[PDB]
Amino acid sequence: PVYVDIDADSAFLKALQRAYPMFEVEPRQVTPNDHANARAFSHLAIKLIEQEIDPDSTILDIGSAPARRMMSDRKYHCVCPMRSAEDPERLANYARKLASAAGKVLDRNISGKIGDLQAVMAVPDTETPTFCLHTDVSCRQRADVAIYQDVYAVHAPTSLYHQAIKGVRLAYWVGFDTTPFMYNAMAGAYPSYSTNWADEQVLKAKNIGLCSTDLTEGRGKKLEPCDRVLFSVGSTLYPESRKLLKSWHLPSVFHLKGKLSFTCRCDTVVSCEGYVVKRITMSPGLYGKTTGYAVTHHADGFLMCKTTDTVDGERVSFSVCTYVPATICDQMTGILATEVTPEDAQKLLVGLNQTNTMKNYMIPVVAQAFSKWAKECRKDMEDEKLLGVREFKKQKTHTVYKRPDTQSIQKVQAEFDSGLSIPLRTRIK
Amino acid sequence: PVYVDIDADSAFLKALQRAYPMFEVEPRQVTPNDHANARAFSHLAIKLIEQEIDPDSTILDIGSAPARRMMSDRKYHCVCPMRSAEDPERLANYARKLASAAGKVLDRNISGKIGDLQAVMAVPDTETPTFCLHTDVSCRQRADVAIYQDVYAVHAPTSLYHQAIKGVRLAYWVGFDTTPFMYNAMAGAYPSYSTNWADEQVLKAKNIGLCSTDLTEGRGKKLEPCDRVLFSVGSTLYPESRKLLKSWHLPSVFHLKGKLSFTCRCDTVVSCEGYVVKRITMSPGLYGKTTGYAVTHHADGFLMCKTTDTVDGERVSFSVCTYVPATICDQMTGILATEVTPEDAQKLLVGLNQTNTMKNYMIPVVAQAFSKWAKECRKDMEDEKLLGVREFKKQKTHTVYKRPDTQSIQKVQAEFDSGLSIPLRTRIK
Amino acid sequence: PVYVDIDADSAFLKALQRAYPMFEVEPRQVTPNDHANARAFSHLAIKLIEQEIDPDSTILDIGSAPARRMMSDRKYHCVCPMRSAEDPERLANYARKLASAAGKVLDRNISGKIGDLQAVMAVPDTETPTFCLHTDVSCRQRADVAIYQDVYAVHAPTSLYHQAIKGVRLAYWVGFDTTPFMYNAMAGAYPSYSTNWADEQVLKAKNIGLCSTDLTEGRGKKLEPCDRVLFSVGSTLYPESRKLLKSWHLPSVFHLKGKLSFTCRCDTVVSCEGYVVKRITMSPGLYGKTTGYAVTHHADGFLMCKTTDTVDGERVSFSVCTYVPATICDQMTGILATEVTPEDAQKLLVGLNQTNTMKNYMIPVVAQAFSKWAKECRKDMEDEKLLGVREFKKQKTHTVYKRPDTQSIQKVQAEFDSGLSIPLRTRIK
Ligand SMILES: Cn1cnc2nc(N)[nH]c(=O)c21
Ligand SMILES: Cn1cnc2nc(N)[nH]c(=O)c21
Ligand SMILES: Cn1cnc2nc(N)[nH]c(=O)c21
Ligand SMILES: [Zn+2]
Ligand SMILES: [Zn+2]
Ligand SMILES: [Zn+2]
Repeated sequence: PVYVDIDADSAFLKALQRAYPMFEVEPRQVTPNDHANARAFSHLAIKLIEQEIDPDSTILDIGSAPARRMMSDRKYHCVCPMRSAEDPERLANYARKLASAAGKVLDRNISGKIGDLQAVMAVPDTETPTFCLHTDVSCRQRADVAIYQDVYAVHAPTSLYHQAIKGVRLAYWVGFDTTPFMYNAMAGAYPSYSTNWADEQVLKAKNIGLCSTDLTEGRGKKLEPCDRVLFSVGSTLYPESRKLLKSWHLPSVFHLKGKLSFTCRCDTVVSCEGYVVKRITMSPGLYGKTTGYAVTHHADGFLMCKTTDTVDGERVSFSVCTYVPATICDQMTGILATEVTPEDAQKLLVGLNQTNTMKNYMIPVVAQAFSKWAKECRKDMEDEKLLGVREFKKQKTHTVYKRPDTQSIQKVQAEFDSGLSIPLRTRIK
Repeated sequence: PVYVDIDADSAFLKALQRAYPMFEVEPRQVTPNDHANARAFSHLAIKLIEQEIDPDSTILDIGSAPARRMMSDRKYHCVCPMRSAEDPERLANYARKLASAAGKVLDRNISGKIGDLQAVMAVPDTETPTFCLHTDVSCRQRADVAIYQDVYAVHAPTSLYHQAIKGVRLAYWVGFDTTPFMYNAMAGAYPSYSTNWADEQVLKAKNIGLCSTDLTEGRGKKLEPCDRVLFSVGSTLYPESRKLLKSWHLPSVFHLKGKLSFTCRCDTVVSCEGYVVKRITMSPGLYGKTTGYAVTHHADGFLMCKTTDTVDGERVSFSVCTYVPATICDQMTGILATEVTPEDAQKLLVGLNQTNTMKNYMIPVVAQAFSKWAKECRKDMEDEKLLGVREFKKQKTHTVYKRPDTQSIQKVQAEFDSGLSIPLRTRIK
Repeated sequence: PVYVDIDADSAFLKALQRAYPMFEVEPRQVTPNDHANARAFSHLAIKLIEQEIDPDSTILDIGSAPARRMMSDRKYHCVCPMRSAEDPERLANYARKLASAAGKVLDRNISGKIGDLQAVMAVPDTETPTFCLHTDVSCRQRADVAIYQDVYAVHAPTSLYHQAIKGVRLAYWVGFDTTPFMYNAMAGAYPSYSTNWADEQVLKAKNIGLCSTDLTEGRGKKLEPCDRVLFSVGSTLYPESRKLLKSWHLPSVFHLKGKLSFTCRCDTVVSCEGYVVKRITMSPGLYGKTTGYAVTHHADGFLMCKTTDTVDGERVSFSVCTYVPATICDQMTGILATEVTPEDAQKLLVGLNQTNTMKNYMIPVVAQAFSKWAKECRKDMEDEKLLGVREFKKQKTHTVYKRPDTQSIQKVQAEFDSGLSIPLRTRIK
């Protein structure tokens, strides 16, 4: 029996049910209609992690949202480095929320939280059990299992290492699937969590879901993905790094070799329409040979196609990715058996949609990806070379369609070897 | 449970429900049928702001309409600079309304309001809690959260700065969406709040929704948008400034650096068919790096196309924008998959309309924008360049269609560094 | 609850309901079937004005029809200059009506009216509260709010100024919409109040609704509108002046600068099928900058097309205007999307009519206006110039169609700086 914050008529409830077999999920929607999907996925991941941990084990909360942790009765040590502009806001409401609970209930250890916050305010560098002002690298509190949450800005090996040296044997990471960044897409969408993202070099493109072009009258030759990308989660902007996103795409077995050596395993437990819940087990010593392979089981179709656009009025081509639902791929099997036009594929996609199962601003590019993939497949079956010999004249590859129940294999690296302001601190009190 | 002033058969009630999930909105219409949409949106925004503020916190009302504030029991400090010709009219009824309530009820602090008004009349420069005669820049009363309302004539950074120096940590801004002015449109419409607007250089055009041409017999070369634009809200005229409209389109994080330094965040909370409710948090100090990006989540389609018209009998071309409803875009997905004529697109739009969901005087231009966008998309997919290289021969870009659930991203600036007349004063008493 | 003098099967009852949302209007017809529309509109305007004024405020009645004012219990000061041939007739019945009420009821201040009339008869230049014999310019009685009624022969700025100097702060003006004269139409119709009008230069035309040609056997080169125009309201004739009709089309804000300076705002409150109820607020001093713009919100379609006729047997071309109903424009949206012949447009208009919604003698010209507008729109969409540049070869403009919910903007001027005969006087007694 699990309760979600989505109306029962939404397809994402079915998606969550599929992605969380161990839980019976039923709708409960009151307030939200935009960020309900991400909130529900995060809540279900938190519940699954809680059910699969020792109730008497101290757990870090690197993905610190202390306002959220008000009902969790487990030993939570939130870590709020105070790095962004928003962190104080959260802090503020958290304090207010504590005050709101300071005289209502006595079951969630309100006095402990308030005292810990007061101690932190008196001295920022306190190591109180349920709060701190240090980065996960610089944190000092010792726990057993550490859980991350929407952390796409920290090198995964380094944070995991500095958590292991603090006795962290298990870690979880709820976030966005990192497949689009291992495939090096310029732009992409997660059109069920209301998120788009684009490389800063395509922000002035016309058709992608995160751009703003100019109505011009018309008139460096190397466009490649750069480290800086932008994530529009609904109306919120997040500047993220490609290299620190292609860092939580950890191989199945990887070694952290330094002063303390460890062998660790990452296994993606939950996967839903773009979100993933990775689990990394950390243990000292070397426990085998690292294959250096990261495996992504595509529970639903993953398309990545090279679309042509116009950036700053200049015609260019770049790659955009999306996560098609599994049912769409299943029902498009037969059509994709034939060479299908982008227009006809778009019409069939609209018909299959119907409410909708896939957002319509993606259909125009999903259809083009399907058509390019079908044409490439036919051109493949229309020419056959000699078996056993790699006969090189490298040719075009303008689509990557990972249908449901397929797997992606990437060779990755497997061997790795105090800001709070005085006025703000005064105000928070 | 929320009550609106619109008949239950109007689509705008559904639009409001979509734009205000946190409230259960039900129709209640007696008097209005023209300005019901804007009034309902403003009332819902006011209710949402009230529910999300400290009940014991003094709040400014820069968008001063003191006649309205007769039921708000919160600490309201209306600011009436007395700058426009209509300001006295409001004042008059305000006073009358106070007199109307001077001997009816004793729950809304009528005596306080009357005494404050008398003190203001005795001396204009009084700093009474619930009234003043100073501009927001020149106001002296100190509060916690400041609310704006239909303020499209004051530089947002300067007003926010002068409110922060007065201890304003939070501010709200209910108004018209500023996307059409970030895209630099010559003319545009908000065809659900009965508003049109045009640049003074196109006021003598033929087909736009705010113009008046002449039946002539026929017979500088640079037309670009200028600062002065005109808003026809129903039958009321408002001369606004482009630069002071492209000033409340604030980035997500912006710094106000002066004698007191602040870092602030603007996040659009509510968005309905053209109206927006922005929220800016003001705080001293610098709390990160400003990315200099403003993000607009297009909950409903936004079209901006270059139409050809005749101004003063001379053929010209200029850009006009509109906000198509989401359902129209959804149902036009498939058709836009194909090259569709403006005539056939217009016929399909009329059929989709049916009462109506979109006003028909816009359909003739919505269809042309749709057709131009479809043709540009096809011409894009009909030519493909080399990936990875910016091969510049800048070409035509004659449409900007931001479908529902897409995002616009504009690089904006993120680092910023006594009139009352004696006869009127005598009469008001 | 409001009661009108029109049968419930008439479309004008629906038009009135639309134009008067604040009132619940129900039919009550006994006597009239021709002038019911104008009488109902005037009565509703009078009721709305009464409900929105101080009950204890003296009000002028420049549009003096004292016979009508027998039930109005408010302080009415009718002004009858005695300028036309009809004024005595009215006077006569007025006196008779007073006598008819002289011994029936004692609630409407009949004795006061009779005494005032007797005092006026004894001395014409009396300033009695409820009667006078002076023009609004020459009137001496002092009031607060002045109401006009069907006054299309007096310069609006001068009358308003001479009323302000007499302490007139508010004024109303119920009359015919002045849009056809700001667009400078030669002839026009109000085919819901049974009114036509023509310029004296087209009174001998064939097809317009106010003309009389001659069955001739056949055989100055500048036809432009002149000041003198003729209004046929049903069977009654009214010689009006263009310049004094293009004088109550007041801008939104205008300044009356003389011995006493004032800033004033005119806002059209009610608008129905051609009639309007303008409201002008007059106040001393200067309260802003006058933009010099008059805004007309076209709640229903306004057509003005150049038709070719024969005047005195000579072929000429001149412009005629009309007010199409909103529903006709709505249902013609799709057809106007296509190039439509005047004949086929006429057939569709007849089918849409059906009783009728628009009088059929106008359909022949409404259809031609629609067809010319559609052809001009297509020729516009069939040629596109360079954006941003006014490329002048002034070309044809043979139609002006202001669809419902559009706005007309005209640059107007915003800065302005004893006949009774002895025999008649003896007879009236
Ligand atoms: C904290 N957070 C929640 N959703 C997020 N999405 C991205 N791309 N980066 C973030 O830091 C983030
Ligand atoms: C005060 N107000 C209400 N709607 C408004 N619309 C514009 N454009 N400018 C304004 O000042 C305004
Ligand atoms: C007094 N009156 C009633 N309907 C009227 N119509 C016109 N054109 N001129 C008038 O003076 C008039
Ligand atoms: Zn710690
Ligand atoms: Zn103040
Ligand atoms: Zn008088």
